[PDB]
Amino acid sequence: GTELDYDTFCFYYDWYGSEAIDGQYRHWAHAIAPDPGQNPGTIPGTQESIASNFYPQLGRYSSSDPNILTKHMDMFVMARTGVLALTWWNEQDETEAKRIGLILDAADKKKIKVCFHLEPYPSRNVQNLRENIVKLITRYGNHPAFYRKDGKPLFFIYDSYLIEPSEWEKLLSPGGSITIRNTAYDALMIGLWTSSPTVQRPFILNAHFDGFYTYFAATGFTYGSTPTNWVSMQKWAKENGKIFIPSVGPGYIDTRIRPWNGSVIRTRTDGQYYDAMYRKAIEAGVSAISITSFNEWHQGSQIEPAVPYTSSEFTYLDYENREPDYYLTRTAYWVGKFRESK
Ligand SMILES: OC[C@H]1C[C@H](O)[C@@H](O)[C@@H](O[C@H]2O[C@H](CO)[C@@H](O)[C@H](O)[C@H]2O)[C@@H]1O
Repeated sequence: GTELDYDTFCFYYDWYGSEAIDGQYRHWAHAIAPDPGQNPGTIPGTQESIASNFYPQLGRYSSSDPNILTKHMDMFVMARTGVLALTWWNEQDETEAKRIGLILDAADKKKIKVCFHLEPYPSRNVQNLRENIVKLITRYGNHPAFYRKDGKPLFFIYDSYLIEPSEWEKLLSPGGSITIRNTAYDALMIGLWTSSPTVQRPFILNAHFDGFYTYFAATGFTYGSTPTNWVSMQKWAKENGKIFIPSVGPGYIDTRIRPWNGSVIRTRTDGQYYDAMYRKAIEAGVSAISITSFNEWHQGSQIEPAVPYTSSEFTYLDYENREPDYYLTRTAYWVGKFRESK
């Protein structure tokens, strides 16, 4: 009842900086998004004003601070989440390479695995995706923390709908012009199911994805993130040899950085929102679950410990009446219930 679950994937963000490591509070400082001649301004990432509606127990930390990473891996162990699904932006800079290596090293000390969450980086296309999959497997595939499921790496592909199925086929069909199938670089490729089945069923089949996930922590944001659709999505997945990895989260709020986005707020209700979403994933009969998120602090979906904080600039939300580690321990509860169902 305490072991890590390697079919549980927690979305992790490595984009935070601190003065101690980076010399700058990266991402804690963040531009405010205009509402789709506005000068919306910027959150400055001071102690008092950070780019989240909540406040981290660990403060304005650096994702490159090995001592922070240690603490994060201990949190993953508490939550029983065996796979860290690492955001990857193809930054092509030494700081990215350093951070990835540190995260792998810290993860391995606690038997945590790492897979990549391939983000919509500039000019992303199936050719540079192939080149990047090769790069990541070549660089990190022999690291002991690199995740494999039945011998294959696994990648989540955010906003996979931005690429046509005719392009995906070239990479993901066994006959595709630039296929990874049957190569040293074959992998489980998990696309993002967004909209209705009439659109998503043929997309997923014609793209040759191995599976699909839903990402959004806010129920009802998309068809795919509406949990009453999960039973039918799982039925279709099983019928079509696809792996469904629904995404569950504890809440959503991003109004510090998107003040116009209040309709997407989902209240945590002392854990009852998380409970409801996790229960629906397990009841759907799925073989794997993803958690949005460990630490997307901008979106207020994090399970990472948060503390009460009132500053001169903002009164932050917090977990009270729950303790700061409540979402870690509640995750461990649900991992157990999920394992009971496997
Ligand atoms: O990891 C996938 C996706 C998850 C959320 O929709 C965002 O984290 C998004 O990043 C965008 O929004 C961030 C703020 O919420 C912003 O900091 C990033 O620069 C954006 O790219 C992720 O792509």
